[PDB]
Amino acid sequence: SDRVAQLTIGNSTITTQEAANIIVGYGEWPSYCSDDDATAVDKPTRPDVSVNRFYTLDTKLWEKSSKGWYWKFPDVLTETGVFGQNAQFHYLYRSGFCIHVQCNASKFHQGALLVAILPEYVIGTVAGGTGTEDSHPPYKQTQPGADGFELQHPYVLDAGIPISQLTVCHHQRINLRTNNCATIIVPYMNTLPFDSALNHCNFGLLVVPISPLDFDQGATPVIPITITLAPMCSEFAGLRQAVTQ
Amino acid sequence: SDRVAQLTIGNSTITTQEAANIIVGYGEWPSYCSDDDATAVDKPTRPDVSVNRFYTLDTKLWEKSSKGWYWKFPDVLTETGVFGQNAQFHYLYRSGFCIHVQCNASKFHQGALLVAILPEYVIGTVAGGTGTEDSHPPYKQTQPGADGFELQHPYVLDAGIPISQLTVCHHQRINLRTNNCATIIVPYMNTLPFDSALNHCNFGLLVVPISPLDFDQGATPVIPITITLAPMCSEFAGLRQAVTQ
Amino acid sequence: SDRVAQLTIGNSTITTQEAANIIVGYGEWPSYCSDDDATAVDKPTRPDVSVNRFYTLDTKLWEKSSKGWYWKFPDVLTETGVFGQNAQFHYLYRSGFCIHVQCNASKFHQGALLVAILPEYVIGTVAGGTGTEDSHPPYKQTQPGADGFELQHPYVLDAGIPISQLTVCHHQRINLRTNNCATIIVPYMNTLPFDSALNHCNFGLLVVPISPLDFDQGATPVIPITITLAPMCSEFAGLRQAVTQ
Amino acid sequence: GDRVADVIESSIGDSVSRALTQALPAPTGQNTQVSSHRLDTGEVPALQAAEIGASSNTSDESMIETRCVLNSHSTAETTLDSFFSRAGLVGEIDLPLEGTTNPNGYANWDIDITGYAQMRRKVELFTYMRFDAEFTFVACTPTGQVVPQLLQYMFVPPGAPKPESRESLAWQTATNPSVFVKLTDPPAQVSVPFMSPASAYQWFYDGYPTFGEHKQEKDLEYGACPNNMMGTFSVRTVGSSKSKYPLVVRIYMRMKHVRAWIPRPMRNQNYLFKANPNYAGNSIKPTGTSRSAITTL
Amino acid sequence: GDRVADVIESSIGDSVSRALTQALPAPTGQNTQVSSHRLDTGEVPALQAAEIGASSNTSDESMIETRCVLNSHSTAETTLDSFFSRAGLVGEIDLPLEGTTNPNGYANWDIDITGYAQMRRKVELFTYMRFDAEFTFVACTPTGQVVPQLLQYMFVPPGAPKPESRESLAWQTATNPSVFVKLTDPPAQVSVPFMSPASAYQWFYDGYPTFGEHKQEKDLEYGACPNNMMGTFSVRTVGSSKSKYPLVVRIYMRMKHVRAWIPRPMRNQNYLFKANPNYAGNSIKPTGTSRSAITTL
Amino acid sequence: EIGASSNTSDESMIETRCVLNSHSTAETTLDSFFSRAGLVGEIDLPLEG
Amino acid sequence: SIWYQTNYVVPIGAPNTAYIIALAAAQKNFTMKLCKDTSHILQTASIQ
Amino acid sequence: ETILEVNNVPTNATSLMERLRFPVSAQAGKGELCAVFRADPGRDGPWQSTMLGQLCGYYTQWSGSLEVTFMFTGSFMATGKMLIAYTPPGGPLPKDR
Ligand SMILES: CCCCCCCCCCCCC/C=C/[C@H](O)[C@H](N)CO
Ligand SMILES: CCCCCCCCCCCCC/C=C/[C@H](O)[C@H](N)CO
Repeated sequence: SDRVAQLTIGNSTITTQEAANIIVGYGEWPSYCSDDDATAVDKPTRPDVSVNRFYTLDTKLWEKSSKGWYWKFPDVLTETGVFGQNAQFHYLYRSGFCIHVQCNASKFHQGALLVAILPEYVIGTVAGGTGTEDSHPPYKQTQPGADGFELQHPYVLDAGIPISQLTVCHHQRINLRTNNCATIIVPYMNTLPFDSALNHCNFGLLVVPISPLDFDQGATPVIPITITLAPMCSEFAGLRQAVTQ
Repeated sequence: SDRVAQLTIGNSTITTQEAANIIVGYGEWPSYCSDDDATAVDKPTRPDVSVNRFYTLDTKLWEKSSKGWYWKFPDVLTETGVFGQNAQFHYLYRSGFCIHVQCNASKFHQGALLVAILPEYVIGTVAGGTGTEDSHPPYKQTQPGADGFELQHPYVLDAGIPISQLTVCHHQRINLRTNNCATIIVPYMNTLPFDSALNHCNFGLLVVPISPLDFDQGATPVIPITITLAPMCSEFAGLRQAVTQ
Repeated sequence: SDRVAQLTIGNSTITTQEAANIIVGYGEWPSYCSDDDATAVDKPTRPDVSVNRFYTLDTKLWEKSSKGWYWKFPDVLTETGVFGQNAQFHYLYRSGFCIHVQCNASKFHQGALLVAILPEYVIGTVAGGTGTEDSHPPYKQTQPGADGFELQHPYVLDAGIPISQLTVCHHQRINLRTNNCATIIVPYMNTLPFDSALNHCNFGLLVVPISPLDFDQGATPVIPITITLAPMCSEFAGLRQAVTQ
Repeated sequence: GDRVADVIESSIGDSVSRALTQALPAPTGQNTQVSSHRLDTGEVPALQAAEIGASSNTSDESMIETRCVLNSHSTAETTLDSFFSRAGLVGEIDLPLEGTTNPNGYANWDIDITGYAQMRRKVELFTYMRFDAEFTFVACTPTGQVVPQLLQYMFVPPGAPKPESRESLAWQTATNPSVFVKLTDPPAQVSVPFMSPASAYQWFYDGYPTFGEHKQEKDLEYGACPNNMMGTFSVRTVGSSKSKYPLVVRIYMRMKHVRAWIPRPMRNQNYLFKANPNYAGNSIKPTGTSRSAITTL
Repeated sequence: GDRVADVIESSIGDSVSRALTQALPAPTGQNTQVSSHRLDTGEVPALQAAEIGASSNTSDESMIETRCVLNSHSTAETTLDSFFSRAGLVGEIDLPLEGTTNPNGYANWDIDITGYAQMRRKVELFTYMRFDAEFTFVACTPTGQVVPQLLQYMFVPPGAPKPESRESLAWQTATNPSVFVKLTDPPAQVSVPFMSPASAYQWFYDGYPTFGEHKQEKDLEYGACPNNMMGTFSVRTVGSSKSKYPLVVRIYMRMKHVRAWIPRPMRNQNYLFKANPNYAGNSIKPTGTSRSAITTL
Repeated sequence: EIGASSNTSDESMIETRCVLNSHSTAETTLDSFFSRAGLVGEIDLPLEG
Repeated sequence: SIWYQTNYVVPIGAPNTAYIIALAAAQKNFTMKLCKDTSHILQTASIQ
Repeated sequence: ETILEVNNVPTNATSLMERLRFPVSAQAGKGELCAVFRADPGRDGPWQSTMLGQLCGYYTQWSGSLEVTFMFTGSFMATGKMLIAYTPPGGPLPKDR
């Protein structure tokens, strides 16, 4: 009644038998842009099923020596399917998301992952270590795509802010003795009603082990983490040639 | 009241001051697929403004020694814009069209073009000339794209059928002393409610000079013919990877 | 219905077969001075037909190397007919105007003229070129009469103000492939209800080619521009001897 | 539910076909009405603009002084039933004893009615035609002699096994339809339905059936519609041994309950192949007869 | 109009935001109710599932035997007005005579309130904040001495010309707002509106403002939002000649009519730069104090 | 050539949506544009010169 | 951008070249905000 | 409507009136480019000549749709068709039609 879930959107369907629940972000479900909030006058295209569907990015391995990974939205879908063509062919973009993270393990495995949504996850750097260099992150760290990027210092989230207060955003846990899926539903969060998908990323998705993975020699040592995500209430406006960046 | 026309669909707009009228093909305007005529059960995507808009292919030159040109639909838009991505990403396709052909000349120029829509314009070949070889046309003649293909024997339309009876299909004339645009609106014509856009072409578009172009030495000798066309009531169904052919 | 016009005022009549429309200036038709706006107590003379009638000044030639011409109102009619005697014999003056500019050319001629009404068209000078001399224009440049004066620097209108923003006043175009007449109706524009006609000029009339005249060798190379103008709702007050300046 | 105004005021999903024309009854030819002389301006019905792509709406009442003619000429013989419900040769199967054609006593015929020019040019006036049919098999010797022989006419749909011989196992017709006849009988005559997975057959198919690269090898596939491959006609001499009579089976098809769409230009060049609109490019013949000059007859 | 059923039964264009929660009034802290002992099965309010990502809904009435407490403790001092409507240092401008800082008598200050850690860490608790403000300028000598000098505080919005000198033409303030004050007067205090082209300022911007390739040259642009570049503050000594007093202008901003969205983790590391969430990676300090062992204090 | 400006809107050139504008024209008035003090004069009163 | 669609066709005797005058304005939904001083015109000092 | 100085190439006084009209001539029929300019009024370019581009200097933020009107100043006998494309942001300068 609460540990089982089927998520159907589009031509896609996820099953889970070992769920917790669904987190609906900031108590707002995704919606479409009202005529009061809108400023642009062009008619937006609303492709219902060709972009609002579950996309599967890649698979990270939870090892003992893991530190964490982050993915930036909507950068993860700007080279993938029909979404990443409407987003390149258009200038404006608006959508929510349903993120769904998968990690399966046995009943003889232990560990926990914090799966959180951090809006406007701006990436800082070590500043040379001494704090004198005003270094900056390259493009393959702020918009790393579907491959994601490995956190160097996950205590401060590579932004000088503590991981411990990160439950103030959306989150779930994947505790392997309780659940193997983490489902968060995110609305469109920005000061503007639409924005560019290639220049601006609305939020980040952190997957950090707070408790480390452990097992005894003989069990399956490959414990994959798979990110699977669906746009929701997508909208595109301002059509011109396809530019990638 | 009848020589002036503005065609607005999408983010696109054509003006003409020297028109004839609009031909609505077989007295049917384009429509969407009804639930009685439908057989496939997936929900189709209906992107209103991102694919139903005027696309401009290329420009053919009307010389003295011209014979004619043909273009195959929807092959002309399978590498162009958002239409040619939804059509590659999907398996099924349904649309009407508004074709609009442009040829400008002076009042001291004379000539006529037959601008016609031939459904299922199957391309035959000279059969070796003697009729013994069972030759076949290559792929760059049956699906030539936006570049179109130059008719070898336009009397028989390279299919053994006379040009003279081609007014039984849709047509307009571009008589340079009367008009410079030719506007035809075509519905979806097939035995099936949907079909593939890459394998099957619904109709062809013939542009043939019946009366040859003539001018005296000093006038503008470059008389271009430009094809400009808009999908109408487009529909796509059956989503998978993008395949081009 | 809109390209044909007959302007009848007085004993005078203009025909045009190739007009655009009539511009009524600042949405005010000419009127007579109300008793609330009036301050002078003498009874004004209102000669209906002897001064409100079309007067034809002179004829400027549109050459290739033209720059523009201006005429100052009411200075153009202070030596002409019954208007230019009532205006000399009286001290005060109030009138609107209907200006009408004529330029005829063939259908094988091309060019455009901006025909505009600039209120209080104060004439500046080049200031020695270096800007150190505080030079001033002579009387035969600020009040040049019916002969008009040829602009030296029509980009700045010989006043340091750009020609490009001159459509913010009244204007028409004479595009030779569309029209050959330009009709503007101007009310009395001043801070005062009456004023002197010899000392103060209410507005100027600019005729500037934006697009230059061109024709091929054999066509009529003399393309004249003729100014033809009618007072409207004229009024004169304060009678004494006739003084010219 | 729909909230934004561009979605409420949308014509998306309008499935109803908006037609400009309407079919009215015309059981007879149109009658001529009385006309008199016209000597005014503005109303000029003889002048047209053919660049519109329409046909002239000018009648003879407006070009000459006409009388009243009450027409009773019927348009009933121009219908598609009356034009196509006429049996014609669509197939011919030879069953000889010695030679190469079919020397074993069985013959399979891939059903296509595009091997005889007189019925093909009638159907290729349209691109889509939907109909039920009535096939008739006139069997005889080369000389036309009727002989005492039993045959079996098996319909082999697509997917079903074709017989590799006369002694074959496919001939048991447990599920495929069959007709047994003696040559001494009237010709076998069976009615067939519309059996396409589509809504109509199609004589012209501008496309390929398969995906993939299209090189010179698989160029035969251009034009081939599997919706028209209705299967195979098979015939044998019912017997375990060799027959003694040569045979010919001629097939005659009559359409009924006809519907057609999208008329085309009619074939003016001689056909050359089956399901191929090829022509002889060196010997292109004009559509009709010629003259010595344009001012003569 | 809509005809097909998938379009009539569609949730496309539902602009109304569906909210799960509702804001209720809480002028006081919640009162405690009387509780007794519980000795049943099934009802177990102490056990939670923190993997859900929610917080515990367990109260003290269910964990201990409690009394009635009628609370009258107000939640009025935790509002965003009461937390942010408190003037703090956001800027400091030095106007010396000799040196390098500003030796000519004018100083331009690009408005950013991220140069002082005590007001920055208060705003970076949120990612979006919309407010009107009240700026206050406390001018004085280095020693704190109030001196008889006239100044001009010009607001230079973006696009307007910045003054290149004290004798400049931008100082005529015909359209830009300005404030003239003597140092002997109370500090100038002006109210400012919400002046963003967006619906709220944003202290964190995960993105670039410009399109194109993003190499190591234009990596400064990471994080820069032009919606927060509200322009320039300019100050001069009103005079054609050189002043005789050194000067300092200190700027204090007080927010009013505050709205905020999307709380974040609070900064635990020392800031280093302006509008840059960089940190010293070698000297990463823990968020709080440490121990010798976990069983001691 | 009429001398008027175009009466063409974006509803007639593209497929547009509904936009309920609440952008005020109050800051373009002549009060708001001119009720802003600016330098119109400067008088010098020296001792020598 | 402005592109030639077909061509500029002209008869013999007429000139082979013309010119286009562009005229720019704003629409009824246009507003401006946050009055300031102008930047794209400046004055060399010493007026009069 | 005020004149937009698209052909803002000449600078000498002899040829400053040439900035108010830009040419269109006979081409080879390859979909060639005539002119390209930015749709930015406050940006230093063609719109500086307009009353919009000068009253926008006195304001910091603008909103709303614009309007560009092109007039053909050729012969009555001259014909032609042109494509006037507005490319929204992100889109670089199109290399072809
Ligand atoms: C004893 C039973 C025999 C019955 C055999 C009847 C066969 C039914 C087929 C009738 C339909 C023929 C339609 C043919 C279409 C064209 O040949 C194709 N488009 C090939 O070009
Ligand atoms: C004499 C008039 C002086 C008035 C000057 C008032 C300036 C108004 C600006 C107030 C708004 C400040 C918002 C600043 C935001 C952050 O600094 C940016 N995100 C930069 O990081």
